[PDB]
Amino acid sequence: REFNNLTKGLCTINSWHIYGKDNAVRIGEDSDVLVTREPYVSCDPDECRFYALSQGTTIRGKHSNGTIHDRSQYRDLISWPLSSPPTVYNSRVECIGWSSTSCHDGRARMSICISGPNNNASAVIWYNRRPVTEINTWARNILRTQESECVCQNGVCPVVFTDGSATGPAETRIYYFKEGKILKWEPLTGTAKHIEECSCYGEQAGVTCTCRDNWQGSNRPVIQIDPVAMTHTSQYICSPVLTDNPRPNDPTVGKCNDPYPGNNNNGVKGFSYLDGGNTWLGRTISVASRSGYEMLKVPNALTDDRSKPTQGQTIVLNTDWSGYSGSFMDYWAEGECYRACFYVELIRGRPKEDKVWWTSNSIVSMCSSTEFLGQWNWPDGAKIEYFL
Amino acid sequence: REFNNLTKGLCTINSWHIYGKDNAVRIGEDSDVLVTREPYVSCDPDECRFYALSQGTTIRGKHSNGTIHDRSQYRDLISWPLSSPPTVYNSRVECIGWSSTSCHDGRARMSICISGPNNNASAVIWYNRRPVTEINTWARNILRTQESECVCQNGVCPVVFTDGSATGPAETRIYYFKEGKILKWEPLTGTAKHIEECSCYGEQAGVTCTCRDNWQGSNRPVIQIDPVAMTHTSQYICSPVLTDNPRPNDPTVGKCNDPYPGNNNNGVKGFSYLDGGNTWLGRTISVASRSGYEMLKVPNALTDDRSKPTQGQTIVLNTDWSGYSGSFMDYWAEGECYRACFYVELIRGRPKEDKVWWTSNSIVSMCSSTEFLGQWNWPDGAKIEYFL
Amino acid sequence: REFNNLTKGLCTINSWHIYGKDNAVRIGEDSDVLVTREPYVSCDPDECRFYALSQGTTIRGKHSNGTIHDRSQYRDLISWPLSSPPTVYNSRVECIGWSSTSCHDGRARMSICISGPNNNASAVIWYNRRPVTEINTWARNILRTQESECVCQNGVCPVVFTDGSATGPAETRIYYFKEGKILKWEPLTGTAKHIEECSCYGEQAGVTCTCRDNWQGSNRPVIQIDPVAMTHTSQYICSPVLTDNPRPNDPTVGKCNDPYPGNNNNGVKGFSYLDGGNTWLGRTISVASRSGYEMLKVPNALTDDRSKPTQGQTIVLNTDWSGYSGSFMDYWAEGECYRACFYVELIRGRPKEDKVWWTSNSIVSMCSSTEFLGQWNWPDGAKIEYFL
Amino acid sequence: REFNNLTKGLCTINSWHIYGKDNAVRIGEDSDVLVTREPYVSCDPDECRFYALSQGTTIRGKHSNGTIHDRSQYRDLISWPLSSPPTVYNSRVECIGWSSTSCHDGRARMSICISGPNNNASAVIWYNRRPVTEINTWARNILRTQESECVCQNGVCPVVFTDGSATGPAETRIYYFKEGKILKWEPLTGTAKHIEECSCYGEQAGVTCTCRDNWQGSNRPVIQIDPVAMTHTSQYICSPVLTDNPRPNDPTVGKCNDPYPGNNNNGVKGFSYLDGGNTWLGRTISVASRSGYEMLKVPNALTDDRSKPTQGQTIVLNTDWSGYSGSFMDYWAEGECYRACFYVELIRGRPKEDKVWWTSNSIVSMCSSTEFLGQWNWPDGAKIEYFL
Ligand SMILES: *[C@@H]1O[C@H](CO)[C@@H](O[C@@H]2O[C@H](CO)[C@@H](O[C@@H]3O[C@H](CO[C@H]4O[C@H](CO[C@H]5O[C@H](CO)[C@@H](O)[C@H](O)[C@@H]5O[C@H]5O[C@H](CO)[C@@H](O)[C@H](O)[C@@H]5O)[C@@H](O)[C@H](O[C@H]5O[C@H](CO)[C@@H](O)[C@H](O)[C@@H]5O)[C@@H]4O)[C@@H](O)[C@H](O[C@H]4O[C@H](CO)[C@@H](O)[C@H](O)[C@@H]4O[C@H]4O[C@H](CO)[C@@H](O)[C@H](O)[C@@H]4O[C@H]4O[C@H](CO)[C@@H](O)[C@H](O)[C@@H]4O)[C@@H]3O)[C@H](O)[C@H]2NC(C)=O)[C@H](O)[C@H]1NC(C)=O
Ligand SMILES: *[C@@H]1O[C@H](CO)[C@@H](O[C@@H]2O[C@H](CO)[C@@H](O[C@@H]3O[C@H](CO[C@H]4O[C@H](CO[C@H]5O[C@H](CO)[C@@H](O)[C@H](O)[C@@H]5O)[C@@H](O)[C@H](O[C@H]5O[C@H](CO)[C@@H](O)[C@H](O)[C@@H]5O)[C@@H]4O)[C@@H](O)[C@H](O[C@H]4O[C@H](CO)[C@@H](O)[C@H](O)[C@@H]4O[C@H]4O[C@H](CO)[C@@H](O)[C@H](O)[C@@H]4O[C@H]4O[C@H](CO)[C@@H](O)[C@H](O)[C@@H]4O)[C@@H]3O)[C@H](O)[C@H]2NC(C)=O)[C@H](O)[C@H]1NC(C)=O
Ligand SMILES: *[C@@H]1O[C@H](CO)[C@@H](O[C@@H]2O[C@H](CO)[C@@H](O[C@@H]3O[C@H](CO[C@H]4O[C@H](CO[C@H]5O[C@H](CO)[C@@H](O)[C@H](O)[C@@H]5O)[C@@H](O)[C@H](O[C@H]5O[C@H](CO)[C@@H](O)[C@H](O)[C@@H]5O)[C@@H]4O)[C@@H](O)[C@H](O[C@H]4O[C@H](CO)[C@@H](O)[C@H](O)[C@@H]4O[C@H]4O[C@H](CO)[C@@H](O)[C@H](O)[C@@H]4O[C@H]4O[C@H](CO)[C@@H](O)[C@H](O)[C@@H]4O)[C@@H]3O)[C@H](O)[C@H]2NC(C)=O)[C@H](O)[C@H]1NC(C)=O
Ligand SMILES: *[C@@H]1O[C@H](CO)[C@@H](O[C@@H]2O[C@H](CO)[C@@H](O[C@@H]3O[C@H](CO[C@H]4O[C@H](CO[C@H]5O[C@H](CO)[C@@H](O)[C@H](O)[C@@H]5O)[C@@H](O)[C@H](O[C@H]5O[C@H](CO)[C@@H](O)[C@H](O)[C@@H]5O)[C@@H]4O)[C@@H](O)[C@H](O[C@H]4O[C@H](CO)[C@@H](O)[C@H](O)[C@@H]4O[C@H]4O[C@H](CO)[C@@H](O)[C@H](O)[C@@H]4O[C@H]4O[C@H](CO)[C@@H](O)[C@H](O)[C@@H]4O)[C@@H]3O)[C@H](O)[C@H]2NC(C)=O)[C@H](O)[C@H]1NC(C)=O
Ligand SMILES: *[C@@H]1O[C@H](CO)[C@@H](O)[C@H](O)[C@H]1NC(C)=O
Ligand SMILES: *[C@@H]1O[C@H](CO)[C@@H](O)[C@H](O)[C@H]1NC(C)=O
Ligand SMILES: *[C@@H]1O[C@H](CO)[C@@H](O)[C@H](O)[C@H]1NC(C)=O
Ligand SMILES: *[C@@H]1O[C@H](CO)[C@@H](O)[C@H](O)[C@H]1NC(C)=O
Ligand SMILES: [Cl-]
Ligand SMILES: [Cl-]
Ligand SMILES: [Cl-]
Ligand SMILES: [Cl-]
Repeated sequence: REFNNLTKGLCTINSWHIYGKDNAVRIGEDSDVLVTREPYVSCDPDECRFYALSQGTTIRGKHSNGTIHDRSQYRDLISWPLSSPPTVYNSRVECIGWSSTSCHDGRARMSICISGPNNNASAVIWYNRRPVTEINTWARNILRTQESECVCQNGVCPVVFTDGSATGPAETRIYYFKEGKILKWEPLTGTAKHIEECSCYGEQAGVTCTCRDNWQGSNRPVIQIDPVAMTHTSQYICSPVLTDNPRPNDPTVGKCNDPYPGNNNNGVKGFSYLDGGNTWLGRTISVASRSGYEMLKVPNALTDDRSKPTQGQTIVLNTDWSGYSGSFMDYWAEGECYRACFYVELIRGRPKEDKVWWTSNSIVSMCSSTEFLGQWNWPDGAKIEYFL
Repeated sequence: REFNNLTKGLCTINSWHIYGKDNAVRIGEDSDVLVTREPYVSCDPDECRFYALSQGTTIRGKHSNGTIHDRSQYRDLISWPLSSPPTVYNSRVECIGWSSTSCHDGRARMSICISGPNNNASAVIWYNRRPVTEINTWARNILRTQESECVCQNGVCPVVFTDGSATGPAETRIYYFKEGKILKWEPLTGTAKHIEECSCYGEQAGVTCTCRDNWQGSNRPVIQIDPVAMTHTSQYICSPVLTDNPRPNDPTVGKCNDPYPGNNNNGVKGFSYLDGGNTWLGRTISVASRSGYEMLKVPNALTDDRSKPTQGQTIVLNTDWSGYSGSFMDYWAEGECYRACFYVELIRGRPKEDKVWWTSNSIVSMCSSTEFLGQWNWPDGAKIEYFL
Repeated sequence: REFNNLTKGLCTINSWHIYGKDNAVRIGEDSDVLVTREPYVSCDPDECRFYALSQGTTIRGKHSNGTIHDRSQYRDLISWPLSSPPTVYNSRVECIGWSSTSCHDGRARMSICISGPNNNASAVIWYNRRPVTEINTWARNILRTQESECVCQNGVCPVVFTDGSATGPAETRIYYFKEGKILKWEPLTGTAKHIEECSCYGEQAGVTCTCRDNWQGSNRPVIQIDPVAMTHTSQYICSPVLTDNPRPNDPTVGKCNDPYPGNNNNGVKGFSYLDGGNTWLGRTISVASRSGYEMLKVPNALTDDRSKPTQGQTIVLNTDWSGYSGSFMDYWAEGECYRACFYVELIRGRPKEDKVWWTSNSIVSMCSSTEFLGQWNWPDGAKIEYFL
Repeated sequence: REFNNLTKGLCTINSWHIYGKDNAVRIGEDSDVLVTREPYVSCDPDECRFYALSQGTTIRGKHSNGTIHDRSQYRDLISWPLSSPPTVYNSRVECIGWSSTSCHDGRARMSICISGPNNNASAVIWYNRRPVTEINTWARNILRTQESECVCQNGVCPVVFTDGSATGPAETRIYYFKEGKILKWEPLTGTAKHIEECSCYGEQAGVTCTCRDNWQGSNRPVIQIDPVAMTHTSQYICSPVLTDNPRPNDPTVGKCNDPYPGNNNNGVKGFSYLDGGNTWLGRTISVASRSGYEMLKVPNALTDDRSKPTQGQTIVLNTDWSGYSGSFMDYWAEGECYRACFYVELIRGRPKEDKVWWTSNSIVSMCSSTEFLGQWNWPDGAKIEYFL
């Protein structure tokens, strides 16, 4: 009944605890589980759910051949119950498309999916399970959005979109929606430039997004959004603890307003929680492939160009496949602070495991503890040989 | 709690955006999807659902052999969640039969199903999930109805039925129901010479139906119904943009008050939105077979016998199978106008793809935008070789 | 919120219309459909459902081998949505056992199931989904009940049980329940000589049951119950239109107070609607086997020992398998009378089709119309060959 | 809306009636049933459900291979409707891990799952479907809890936890939670210190738990908890009817304050209802294998070291597999007492049936009757040879 306001700060993060795990690929070896990728998690006032882009086929089904491809007519944003797998029978379609975001504002949920050919894509903004607003491509080259949840404050939900070639004229915009309607949009300003796949969280009347720089992948760009003024700033994480993938090795000194020299072609969606001495960064363990995942406590990573880890937690061993990662919180939990959470996408199949013809994932998710908990590791758990 | 009244006009149609798509044939290659045909979409105040006639078997089931046939004791009207497939586990039976319609009046849903042998069929009218009224065949020759949603105003829901020859004069009746009871019926009047499979929508306290003249016409008949006076008139779409299938080639001048000659004893369910300058027609791209689908902006198509397209949008390529098409709208959405929507039945299997022994379909659905959106095309997406 | 009272009479029955049909055997050929038998239908104030005894296995499962047998530890009373099949995934277990009844009193549902070995069986009486009362075997020989719905008036629900052979020591009782608690029971009085598998309906503050006399199968015994006084009477249907199976051929003159001499210790559960000139009897078409099903209008069948048919309706052809049949009505429908309904069990597999190792069924169900509707026939529709 | 208080005593137990049975291994031979072990039952105010630890795979799935192991990253606590099987499509995940407990307080449900490697495990405590509190391992050796439901009084829910090696000996604590927050914990005082797998019930403002001695057991430890004072006592069951497994043969005289001489370390989770002359003990029939199950009425078992059976009931034949057992009650039923219930885990596959590569279970569950009812036996019912 009331729109949520971001009235709390983050809980103290002393470690991370298991929150959700779906075991999708294991279970899908002998049940009707949809092929997916680009998962996330998002909460309503009364429920938290798993989200992803379906490929319009089961994993065992013959149509799973070809699912390495990102964009097709057969994809849809689906949601399903926390830690259940995305099955044909339990998965609810939010909207049709191959790039998405979604968030609840306290009264109802906004979901956004983009569909089309690369040169003629469009977003449809759904609100309360009905289409409300559409937005045509402005740069005619893969209009695309966060692939994780947005965040609202008093009914205003900023969303980050990008359109444009990997090398070409790109334009990133922040749209501000309320009940699925456009209040305002703005082109990206500050020092962060060639941005995508923003992972956002809200606290203390502000939205923080950690993104990916598509021109040089090393230290991540950050957007700080004021949802009342409908303004933003941008910058890079200064810490020499680099969190894109592939990435150079960690130097001694990082960069605050430019990317640290990195590659151009193909980073990874990732996230962080930037909160002074309560700062944690996530990254893949490998510097070159989407393998492993760990969380590192890096006090003042945002502003301190010499900042190094003072604590850590392994999530996924380096001998296991990871993937995209992103932030979410339960903005409707009890208590005096918001508990940081995140998910890691555990990609199985193509290209790394090319004895199968499909690509899919499962999900692991964690939230923060004020305790210093023991750590385990959380693999996907399926055996590729079983699918041969 | 209150009956819906058709108080709004249509939104301006500047383009069509993706609404829903179930990918049912793809998915059903390896999951328990029911064989269907004659699908449609209908909204309740709090939800929109897909509808179709089940064939009482899944697609991989051996009882899928013989499913090209229309009429059997194993068919039922089913609904399921929007953009999900019609599965054995998520499909709710509305009623039993092989010709149907369904609509919600704001307070509850009326569903109608006809069953029986060709010479002894009967309609059962359900309201609030209970049978209320039955109507026996009046001409003993395949009693049949819309195969897409009806429309209500202040509790009054007109429905079009036909009984008699598909290839000659037959007896069409317009029934007016409230709460599943018959308020009145009328025989068809106006200049439409033959009527089947009306596709209807409501606005400004009237219902417009675009139908199929199976006897002689390749232009479509139109019924316009006043649900307050409980009266109707009929004519043809005057436009030389002919919308049945098979059909002759578009002439320069159409016919308003008689069927456009050239093709007899055949046709396909279709629809249009006939709103002055805001008029759009749907059709198969091919003139010979149920392949492709396009929307064409044809100002005043209803009344103007020389009207040609001023804009268009491809929905399904002519290299892909289409099928029936129909109109629906969400009469309980927010805003100041009703947004026009339609679906296209994407038929797969027999008779065009006769290496399988079944006939089934998937659904694609679109709604109007006030923007000028980029177009995609939306095939069924399944590979027939996978079913062999 | 209020207990239902039986305040209406029966609608005029001029024909029967299709109500529900699950096509369960067809569908279960390639989906996870539970093996069942002894089905029925029962309504809540807001929903009608299908009920049956599960066999704790799917049809295609290897444990379907041996499901000809009636009594095992793996059976339960399950309910599921009208006209869906009983699947693993959608079936709700009401209670455990191999004989059942169930009814709603207007405030909550009572369900009764019996389990045990033949010499030591017991009923558990559940109300509002919790067990309330239990009753031990009184004759130590297959304590058993209706296998169709009971009927309630002002919260009193009579239920007929039997315990004992058709030979040895044996006793039928009518228990009167309120909120699952025993008010009173009575041993069978009247001219009915043995009794099982009663099929009941309510009207004008009375419950009429048509039962099965398993010593001699010809004309059916009938129990008439006053749920206010909690007393009853019994007699036989006088009509020479005989309705059990196996049965002798129809004579000229029937018997009112004894069975017309019939096939010994064999039977089928059946039903009738007894209402003067508005009397209809159901029966198998075959006099030898559970084959075909018809409805016959036999005015004053209860009291007129020469009454023959004035009207009829074929439900299942004699070249198709039938089974148990029973009565139910929607006591919470709109209008001024109760509409008579029935179901027929369509038994497939053993013993009549022994190339499969299983026994299961599907359901067809009809309700009365005041119109004279055309007739179809409603076979199960599965092909046994497909299961080989 | 209110916290439940334990204001009632136990009903008189004169026999046990069938309550629920899921037939999970039978059904799962040909449907998507999840592999489980460590089941139990727990009620909310409006529903009772089955619970267990999933193994993150179906039984027919290839990942069922290896499911003899207890502790993996692929386990979760799931719940599903009473007497349905735990399927991929109807199981709801409560939390992730490999040891659990769950209970409702009248207002919401608390669920505790522990995960981690043997030396670094942690509990997350969920309340109203959100994580609230975490507890790290205190002895670094398989932190572990009840594996059946907890009981609440006025919002306070005691839970027993164990950490430590069985040869340590191990340490036990009682935590007292309210709304998922720790009110208090205390170490095990008294005569029984080496305790695990507590099965609890509530009555007359106190909680009684029957457990497994992990040091030197035969007879079972008992903890009596006062949830208001948040204090406890401990002793052993004096009776010479020994209810662990393996165990020596029943002696004439038992032991109240020390374990009866028997096995080293290993045992089985079990339960009792200790209520003076209305006292019943559960045990496996077999002295050495998890085979069979029986209830024995053993007056004053708790306090009388010569007490022997005055009445019994076979639940599972000795020639059939059993497993864990535990107590639960419906604290929200009608009437003046709480009705004692329990479940038995029916283990199939490894180690006993090693011709399959998996280990799973089904459930049978019973509630007490004040009647003297006939007994049956309730096997799992699956044929292993079907799975080969
Ligand atoms: C990103 O996405 C974008 C958004 O989707 C996409 O843009 C869209 O592109 C599509 C594909 O091009 C466009 O869709 C087409 O729209 C056409 C209509 O629009 C054009 O034409 C009209 C009208 O033109 C007449 O009128 C004007 C005004 O007087 C004259 O100036 C013209 O010369 C012309 O006059 C002729 O016709 C008159 C009667 O109309 C006669 O009186 C006269 O004498 C002449 O003969 C113009 O208004 C339009 O201009 C406006 O928009 C354009 C952009 O498109 C601007 O450049 C311009 O400045 C204006 O703003 C425009 O030119 C449809 O006609 C077209 O559909 C036909 O073609 C397809 C095949 O392509 C057929 O499938 C379809 O059936 C239609 O053709 C059949 O039917 C007609 C009618 O009977 C027949 O004449 C024709 O021969 C053909 O018949 C044959 O096939 C039939 C089918 O099988 C069969 O049944 C018959 O029997 C027969 O065999 C199509 O829908 C779409 O609108 C664009 N949308 C927008 C918003 O721009 C963009 O491309 C995307 N980007 C990328 C990179 O992909
Ligand atoms: C049960 O569970 C618990 C709870 O989880 C387990 O305890 C946890 O154990 C893990 C594993 O050890 C710890 O994670 C590591 O944390 C460290 C940070 O902590 C260390 O450093 C702190 C800071 O030191 C600085 O300050 C001090 C004084 O101020 C000064 O002395 C020092 O020199 C420096 O200036 C120390 O404060 C801290 O000490 C404290 O904690 C100790 C226990 O951890 C305790 O003994 C102490 O007494 C004290 O209280 C401690 O020394 C992270 O640095 C580390 O992360 C690095 O290592 C992992 C591999 O382990 C790697 O994957 C990470 O990426 C990272 O290393 C890379 O990045 C570095 C930064 O650039 C770079 O230097 C490295 O060369 C390396 O980079 C290379 O690889 C990366 C990745 O591939 C690549 O990108 C690069 O380019 C390059 O090739 C871990 O996160 C947990 O914190 C700890 N938790 C707790 C609460 O204790 C416990 O072990 C479990 N028990 C059992 C039995 O198993
Ligand atoms: C479209 O749909 C419509 C609607 O469904 C279809 O029309 C329906 O058609 C069916 C099929 O014919 C009819 O069902 C049969 O009904 C008759 C009863 O109606 C007839 O008899 C009435 C009574 O006659 C008596 O009284 C009158 C005066 O009252 C007197 O004149 C007369 O001489 C006699 O003494 C007549 O009133 C009635 O006439 C009326 O209706 C006619 C329409 O039918 C109309 O033309 C007339 O103008 C008039 O208005 C009519 O003549 C049932 O008797 C019959 O049931 C018997 O036969 C079937 C086989 O068809 C069998 O399965 C039944 O069990 C039963 O016969 C067995 O039992 C008898 C009693 O013991 C016994 O005598 C028989 O020998 C036989 O016994 C053997 O078999 C059984 C079973 O296996 C075994 O147990 C025994 O031992 C033994 O071996 C049918 O139910 C419908 O009533 C009719 N509905 C309507 C509204 O019309 C229409 O056909 C469809 N259209 C198309 C084109 O397909
Ligand atoms: C229809 O269903 C109904 C209802 O369910 C069926 O009726 C039920 O029938 C069963 C099976 O008979 C009964 O269960 C048994 O109950 C007895 C307890 O009752 C007996 O003992 C009572 C007390 O006896 C003592 O006191 C009296 C004086 O008070 C003294 O005289 C006597 O010598 C003794 O010292 C008697 O009061 C009681 O009699 C009453 O009831 C009778 C009917 O049962 C009736 O005839 C009488 O007139 C009177 O009314 C009765 O005789 C349990 O003891 C028994 O459980 C033991 O036996 C089973 C094997 O069957 C075993 O599995 C159990 O563990 C247990 O035996 C083990 O433990 C003992 C204790 O330590 C030990 O001493 C045993 O040697 C044995 O130990 C061995 O095995 C275990 C496990 O493997 C192992 O751990 C040890 O190390 C060792 O190796 C049964 O539970 C039901 O109570 C009864 N219910 C009712 C209401 O009647 C009916 O039969 C069904 N009808 C049909 C047709 O099927
Ligand atoms: C939320 O915060 C805004 C400030 O921008 C305030 O106007 C609004 O009243 C607050 N919403 C409530 C009362 O929940
Ligand atoms: C709907 O419109 C009718 C007139 O056609 C009017 O009488 C009725 O009051 C309206 N329904 C409501 C209550 O919205
Ligand atoms: C039902 O009938 C009884 C009398 O037999 C009456 O007292 C009771 O209140 C009635 N229930 C209603 C009004 O629904
Ligand atoms: C439950 O009992 C407690 C005693 O600890 C009491 O204080 C509280 O008021 C009771 N709550 C109720 C009435 O539900
Ligand atoms: Cl592998
Ligand atoms: Cl193909
Ligand atoms: Cl057959
Ligand atoms: Cl076996």
